[PDB]
Amino acid sequence: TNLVAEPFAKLEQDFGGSIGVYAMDTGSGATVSYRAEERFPLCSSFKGFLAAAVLARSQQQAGLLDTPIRYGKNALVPWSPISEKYLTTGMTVAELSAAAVQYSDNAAANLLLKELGGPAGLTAFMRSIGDTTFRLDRWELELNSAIPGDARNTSSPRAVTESLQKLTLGSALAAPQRQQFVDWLKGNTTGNHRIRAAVPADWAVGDKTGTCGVYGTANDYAVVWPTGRAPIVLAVYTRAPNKDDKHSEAVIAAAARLALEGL
Ligand SMILES: *C(=O)N1C[C@H](NOS(=O)(=O)O)CC[C@H]1C(N)=O
Repeated sequence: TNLVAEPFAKLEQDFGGSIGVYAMDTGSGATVSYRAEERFPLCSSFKGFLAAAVLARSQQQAGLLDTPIRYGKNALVPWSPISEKYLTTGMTVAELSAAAVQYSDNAAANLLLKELGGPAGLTAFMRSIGDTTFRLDRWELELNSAIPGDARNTSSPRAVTESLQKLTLGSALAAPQRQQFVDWLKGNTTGNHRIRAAVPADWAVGDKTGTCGVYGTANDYAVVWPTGRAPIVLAVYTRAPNKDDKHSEAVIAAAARLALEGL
């Protein structure tokens, strides 16, 4: 049997769907794993990796992050609260990246995808850092459909955590770019009820959320710095069988608590 898994199984049964969890202590190598290699929809959570892919490009393209993008109304899509405010002035690539990560701005994400050569360009970046699981093939809003058994626009909790560790703590980005990615994640505004609700208040957190909403689908991944300790990387993804099944931020927080307790 798996006694470590039993509280996760009870949580997902009460939720009425499936929860996927992977957590690793980067100091000790201790892990907590529940459905860690199953696929779950990415939803908005792809935007963290998008920002990292833009930072990687910015190492070789002088002034890329400083470049003003002067987009029109045709670039705007629902839930673009930051992009709606700069139609006459524009935003720099850095500002679009911050908006995509910290407000989950959809127009900003589509403008940055265009920079990379679309969803195929982001998937190619993820392959370049050793992630064979990540798949993205749609723009906002089509990537959010989250239909059960559709492997498009999915990854696994384990592959998300492994890629997050490479980009935030490892050598996949040069140090100035690694630091910018960490700072964007630390400044996220959309995750206060998810992994952040599970961590002691004094611990530093960087995270990116995803909320397809349909089929009980939502997620969060984070780098967590416990006071005086090596960082923890973790991912919590959910899905459910019925289209009208509601996501739960409380279930994500609860799964994150069990992960931290299990390390
Ligand atoms: C991301 O999944 N989305 C963007 C936005 N919410 O941001 S969140 O992911 O940080 O919660 C609206 C929901 C969703 C979308 N349909 O694009």
